[PDB]
Amino acid sequence: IQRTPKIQVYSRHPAENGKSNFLNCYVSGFHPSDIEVDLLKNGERIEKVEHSDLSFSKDWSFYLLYYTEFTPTEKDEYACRVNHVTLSQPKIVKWDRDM
Amino acid sequence: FLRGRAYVL
Amino acid sequence: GSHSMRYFDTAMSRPGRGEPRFISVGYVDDTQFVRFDSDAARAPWIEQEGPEYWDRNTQIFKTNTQTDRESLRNLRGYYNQSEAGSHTLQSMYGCDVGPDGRLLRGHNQYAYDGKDYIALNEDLRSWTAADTAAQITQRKWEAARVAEQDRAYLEGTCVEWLRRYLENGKDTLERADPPKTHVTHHPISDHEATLRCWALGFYPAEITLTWQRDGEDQTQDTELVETRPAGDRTFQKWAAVVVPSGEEQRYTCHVQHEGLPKPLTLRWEP
Repeated sequence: IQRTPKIQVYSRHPAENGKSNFLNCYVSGFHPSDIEVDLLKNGERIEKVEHSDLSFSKDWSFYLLYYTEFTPTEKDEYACRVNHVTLSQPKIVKWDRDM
Repeated sequence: FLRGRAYVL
Repeated sequence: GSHSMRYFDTAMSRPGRGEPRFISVGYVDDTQFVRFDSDAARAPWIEQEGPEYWDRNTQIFKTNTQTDRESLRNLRGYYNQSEAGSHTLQSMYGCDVGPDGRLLRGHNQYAYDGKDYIALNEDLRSWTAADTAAQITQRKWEAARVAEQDRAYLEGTCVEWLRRYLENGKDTLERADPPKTHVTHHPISDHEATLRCWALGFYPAEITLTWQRDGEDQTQDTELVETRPAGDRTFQKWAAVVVPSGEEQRYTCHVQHEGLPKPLTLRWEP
């Protein structure tokens, strides 16, 4: 009766150190719709993250895109942290430029 | 354009 | 080509935190064009519609909100549920049309707590009920001639407005953006490497990405991520296979997409 979110973390454009871009966390395949999503920079929560309007796929499962503008550097690490009723602990997915 | 709901479930 | 209009509606109860939240989001193909939200404190081509359009749609949204709120109360009863839990009613409805703008088919279906509940059949005249609770709904809707009303919307309003939106939004809605593609290579170990075929910046979302080895589909050995939104109207996807070092040229990535003059065949280029 409940479905756990899939999570992808990635950039809007191919990443280039020092160039302004958008960091995305796409959560999908989940039910019910309540969900907590945070974008992290070096472990800390980013403020003023935006998100898309709640919608769902043909199988009824929900999806949301959370995003923020960012300028990638070689040192900084980014991640997405997600909590949902189906998760005992928040799941963290790291941004890997090659995925 | 929205569809009006004809009747309650 | 062919096009669709679809609304995706979600009503969710929240005992102790006010009345259920209702949200309806409308799409043409993979482009969201409108959002109505009962908690609220639209696309460019829709902005030209003006006051008669918005007042009427706002009116319909308010009435639908009332109706979905009473549906949630009824559903709680049909399933012997307590007043303490949160529950969700969803629906998807809309029409598909061909290149000539004629109706290909209509849709109006509902789900409760994530499970199919009742749907209008393709004939636009009968219902398919999932369970004994939905059979009660079916009974009511047959008595009140609901299918006739939904069919009127699907055959009329839906198709006629989809046509208008396509005309007003033709520069974007009728434009397919092809994927920008490349193949990357990452050693996993001394004996294996990952080949990853990328597709970026494409619209609409529908795409086919496959790896072949010696011309045979590697369906089982391919990792294929879900197609994902870039945030700027376009979509992204990749497919990866693990390959024995030195055997990279036996592998080809194939890309099909509406925006492509012709299908791509890609290989790793060291």
